[PDB]
Amino acid sequence: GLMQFTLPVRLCKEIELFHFDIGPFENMWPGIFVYMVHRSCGTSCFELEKLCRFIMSVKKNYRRVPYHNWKHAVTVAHCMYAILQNNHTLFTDLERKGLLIACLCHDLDHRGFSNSYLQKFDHPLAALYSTSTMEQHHFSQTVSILQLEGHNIFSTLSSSEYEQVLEIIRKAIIATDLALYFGNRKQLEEMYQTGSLNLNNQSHRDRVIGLMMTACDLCSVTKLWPVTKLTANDIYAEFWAEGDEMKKLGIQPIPMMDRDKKDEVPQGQLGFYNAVAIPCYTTLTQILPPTEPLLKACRDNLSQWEKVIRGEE
Ligand SMILES: O=C(N[C@@H]1CCN(c2ccccn2)C1)c1nc(C2CC2)ccc1Nc1cncnc1
Ligand SMILES: [Mg+2]
Ligand SMILES: [Zn+2]
Repeated sequence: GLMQFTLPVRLCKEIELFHFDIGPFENMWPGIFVYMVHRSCGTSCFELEKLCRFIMSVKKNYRRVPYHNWKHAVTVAHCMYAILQNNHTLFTDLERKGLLIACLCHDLDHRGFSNSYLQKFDHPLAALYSTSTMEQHHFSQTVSILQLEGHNIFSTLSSSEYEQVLEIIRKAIIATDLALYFGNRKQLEEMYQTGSLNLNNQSHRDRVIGLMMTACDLCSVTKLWPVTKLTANDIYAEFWAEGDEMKKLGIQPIPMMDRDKKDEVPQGQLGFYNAVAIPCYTTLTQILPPTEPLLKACRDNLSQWEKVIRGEE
């Protein structure tokens, strides 16, 4: 109860900003995450003995892959923290609780491969879940860690409060399947443009929480350029691994995943910002106007990729 986590001044101040980078020191991330649960939720939401043991089980079930790692888990949890703070009153007490856990858990036990490479490889997880293959695996993995003796952070919730929170988490986690982002955003654009959009409509919140999860999941494009540029290296380390695996199944992989086609990266970043990132954050600022900074940073990084092509860095 009477324990606070207190970060250093620079972190204390930088963490409130959308663009915050959680730094290269693995052994502070668990504390940065608690810091965010207490400031976002209450020093009450969870018992610190339970939360810590949940965090270190979650850390342990991420894998040492180039991008879909523990670092990303917590990066994506901080973007949700930033969204939750600058929209204090739009979100229920349960939703703040669920969504930060959601974010921390959203890529649990990823192996560095797309839902696509699972199906072409005929991995068992592709027989168990026909679509959002990894994302259903990640939710399953979260339900599993919550059920370890001593790990149920949600134990001090009514039967009903409990079922709501695992259902927020479930949908949140499914929504980080980029294949369900496209339809979800078209609907939300249409719903705020035609004015029908209703945040008391539970099914409409669902869509809005889904957008946030794509926004938080993609939040690596919203960072300062050096951060975004060095994160891009890690993201293509996985994509190119996957490409090599595709090639060993005797399948020419898409250019995104072909390490021969490095030359095509800047133009591939271009389409990705235009086709996915700008629309994501555009729609998200339209619906939660204090999220504007993510659109402005994303815009800025687009311009930085425009400069790489023009042959100026
Ligand atoms: O970059 C992404 N996609 C584009 C799509 C065409 N493309 C090409 C195409 C040809 C050659 C080279 N690249 C690359 C991208 N994709 C995803 C999921 C969709 C899997 C998540 C993040 C991404 N970006 C990113 C992440 N973290 C920091 N910075 C950026
Ligand atoms: Mg994922
Ligand atoms: Zn992710």
